[PDB]
Amino acid sequence: CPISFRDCRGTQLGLGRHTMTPATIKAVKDTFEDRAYPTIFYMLEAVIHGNERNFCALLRLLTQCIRGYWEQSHRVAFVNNFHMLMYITTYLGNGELPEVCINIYRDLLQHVRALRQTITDFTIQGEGHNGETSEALNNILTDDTFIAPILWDCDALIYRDEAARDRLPAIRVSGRNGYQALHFVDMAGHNFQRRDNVLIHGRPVRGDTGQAIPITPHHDREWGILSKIYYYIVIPAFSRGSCCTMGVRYDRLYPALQAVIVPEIPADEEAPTTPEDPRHPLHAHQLVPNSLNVYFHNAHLTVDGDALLTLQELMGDMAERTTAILVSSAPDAGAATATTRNMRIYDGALYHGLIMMAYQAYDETIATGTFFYPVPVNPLFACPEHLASLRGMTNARRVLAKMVPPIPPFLGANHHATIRQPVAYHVTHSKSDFNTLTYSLLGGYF
Amino acid sequence: GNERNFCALLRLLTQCIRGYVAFVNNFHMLMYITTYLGNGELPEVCINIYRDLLQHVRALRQTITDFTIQGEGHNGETSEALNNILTDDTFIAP
Amino acid sequence: LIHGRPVRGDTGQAIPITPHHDREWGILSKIYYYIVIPAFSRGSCCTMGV
Amino acid sequence: FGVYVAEGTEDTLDVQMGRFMETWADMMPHHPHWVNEHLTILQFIAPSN
Repeated sequence: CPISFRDCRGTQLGLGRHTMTPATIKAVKDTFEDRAYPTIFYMLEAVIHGNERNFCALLRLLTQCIRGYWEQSHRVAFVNNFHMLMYITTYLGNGELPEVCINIYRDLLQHVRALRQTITDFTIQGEGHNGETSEALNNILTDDTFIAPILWDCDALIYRDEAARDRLPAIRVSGRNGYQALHFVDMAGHNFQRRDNVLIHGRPVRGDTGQAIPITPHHDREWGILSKIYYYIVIPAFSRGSCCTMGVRYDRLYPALQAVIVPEIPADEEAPTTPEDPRHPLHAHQLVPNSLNVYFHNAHLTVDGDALLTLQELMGDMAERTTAILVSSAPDAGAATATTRNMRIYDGALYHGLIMMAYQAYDETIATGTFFYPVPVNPLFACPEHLASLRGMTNARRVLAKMVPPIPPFLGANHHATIRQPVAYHVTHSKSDFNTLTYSLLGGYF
Repeated sequence: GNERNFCALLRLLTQCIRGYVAFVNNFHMLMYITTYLGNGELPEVCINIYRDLLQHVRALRQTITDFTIQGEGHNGETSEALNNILTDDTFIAP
Repeated sequence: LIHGRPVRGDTGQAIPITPHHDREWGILSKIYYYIVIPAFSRGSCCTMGV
Repeated sequence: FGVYVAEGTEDTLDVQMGRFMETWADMMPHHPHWVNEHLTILQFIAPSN
């Protein structure tokens, strides 16, 4: 399957369909090959771990942060996450943000929507068998069996294990089968060093937590479809396989989060805004070593005392610890026969994992491997560069890793998985455009 | 070219470059600048210039990478440096 | 020679000398020095001591 | 390396991946077959492969 063939077939597929403006594409570039992306953004992404309540709880700080980050290099941020940018679009649309960033987000999201529409178009509706929709029987991005690399609420798993019903499913979560998915974990039950197979589903905005209440998905069916298409298209579309996914360590992360140096402002006086005032949180007289304020000041971002106080409400809900999820399935009825039942497929994914843009190893501000440990599970997301963050990093491992993507067997062998090496080669070595590459990859996924 | 020395000049190096592109001469300071002096404290155009230069360098490194096959080493020496001097540790910068 | 004081490390006198950077340091520095710099100078720059 | 699938060992994935890392140091006895995808059609269809 020549690369030129893939590009041309994508070009045909993207004949009359939408494309991004040069502004958006150059912005997303400037973002991704910027190694100087401040890590505190990853920190807040991890701590909120895609909870809609968490997002709704931090309006002011988030808007001021994205503002100051953009009106300093015209670079957009937060791009990797699936469950924040659309949260911005849903909520941060009154007009408070600069029109350029929100327009970029709108353009990219409706482009993703048009990709979904394209997948709808080139299939025929009305052809179901054994309870499977034609959409799922044609493409893999629409089959709820296949999952995204990163999952933060078990709703996708709920869709998966309600969907197949004929494919024999098997889920391994640190050995023993099955999950429990206890939601809305507090301070009194943090247990960062917890070994059980429970899952953190989050706090639904409109509902009652309870204890015997059965788990409820936080979103609809096609939310997962958008997640899968976004992850498997746009990120490979721009990173060109440079990015990587990995886990975090809340046991050391959370303790660093309490350092708040907000001053007890005198009552009924206007809050300082410019950083030059010692009363301002960003000012040096309120700058103390080993604190969140210096973490921000490294990124040179102006923030207000109330926004920093908002973290005290933020710590209402905790995130327990990253884990590995292995899902196995049989081929669907489209390829179901007497000899392929045992002939199954497996896939590994990260729960509460996170993806960073470009590996960096040359900063004195933060030591190596302080918060994150590089755990990629994808031929697509191979990150031989990121492996330098791993403890006990040697030379032989690095030199041999350039020519093989290291994926642990408990996370999925390449041959038995969906994404194989050749498509990774294609996405990493096709240098034609970006919209064309998006369409080519999308067309591949049949 | 020592980062301990570099990380103590933030202020003065900021004002000098802001008043003045410069300091493009040797490797042992430009990428340090983009590593630490790289959050927009300076006028953004210079940051773009430095970023473009460094990404160009690593892109050429990618070029030298993909134009050889991997996994053939001898005498305990890596495959890729068997392609070019610029990739071989036996060679030294001037 | 002078190695320059390491940032994250311990001073010592008998403590063995340690590199300040990884292997990509050398290749990136070499590429930068021998390719873009001459292409920008065309042999107009010069190297000298202090 | 490309056919074997293991199970979670009830850990924080820190020790797991690290141990897998040194395990992968000597697990490779030769060049994996699925690495030379950079080859074009010709030498691919050549009888040597």
